[PDB]
Amino acid sequence: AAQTNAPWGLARISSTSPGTSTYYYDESAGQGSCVYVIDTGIEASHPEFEGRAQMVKTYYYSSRDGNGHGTHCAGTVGSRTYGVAKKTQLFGVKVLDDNGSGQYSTIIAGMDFVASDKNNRNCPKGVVASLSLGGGYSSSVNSAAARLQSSGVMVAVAAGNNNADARNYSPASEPSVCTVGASDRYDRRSSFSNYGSVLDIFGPGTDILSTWIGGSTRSISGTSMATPHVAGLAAYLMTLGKTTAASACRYIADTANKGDLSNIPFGTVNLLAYNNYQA
Ligand SMILES: [Ca+2]
Ligand SMILES: [Ca+2]
Repeated sequence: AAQTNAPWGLARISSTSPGTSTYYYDESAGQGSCVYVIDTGIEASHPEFEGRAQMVKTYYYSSRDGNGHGTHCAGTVGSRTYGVAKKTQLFGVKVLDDNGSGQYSTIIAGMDFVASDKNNRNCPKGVVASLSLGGGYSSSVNSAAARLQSSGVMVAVAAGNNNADARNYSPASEPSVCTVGASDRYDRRSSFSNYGSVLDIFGPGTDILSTWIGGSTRSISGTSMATPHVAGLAAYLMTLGKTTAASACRYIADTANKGDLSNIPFGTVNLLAYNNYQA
């Protein structure tokens, strides 16, 4: 399949080179996979989700995404137009309030929730969790992300937007999950992207067009935007049977575009998520 005039990030993950416009992807499109978007919620009624999104848990008064961030991330995972895995099932877990903030205890509870809830869902091709959030280092947050990964979920987490070593941020610093840095359309590390040895992979994160609340769309930037590219890619690859939740991060790193990025500090991987699609 080929989506013409795709958002640059989708084109980028299906190209060895920057600057293309078509997103090439296998038509399976993550069908049969599930991605939990642990964030401010998902506006599941957005037409771009095609009924494939649903809220499954909120830690606030409403399950509504009153912010947009979660909806945006979910759209990069799996919306029709803006998504990597256009046929995946999206499950929203609202751990962040409508200002985009959440207490670590709530974020931890949301991860534990996904680890259990997935056992109630039909996800024959596997389960991914996309965590476009983070704060300062917390062993308990890291442990929750590790538990979620151990439970059989492909956990992708944002490296953070501090232009600093992700070692000091969580869940970015949890080694066992897939810690995602951000790149821009010119294959530069995004100016805000964290870096460091704990990063596993980069994905498109600067000027990412996706869904927004109110049935809208907008372009925003962050490692929060790169993370769902990787989560979606994992779902897509898991549906193709190329990898499993436990190995998807390594598989994505092994199959990434290598050395394409600039402004990567020594000791940080120079790996950009790539679907290796061949028509
Ligand atoms: Ca290249
Ligand atoms: Ca890792």
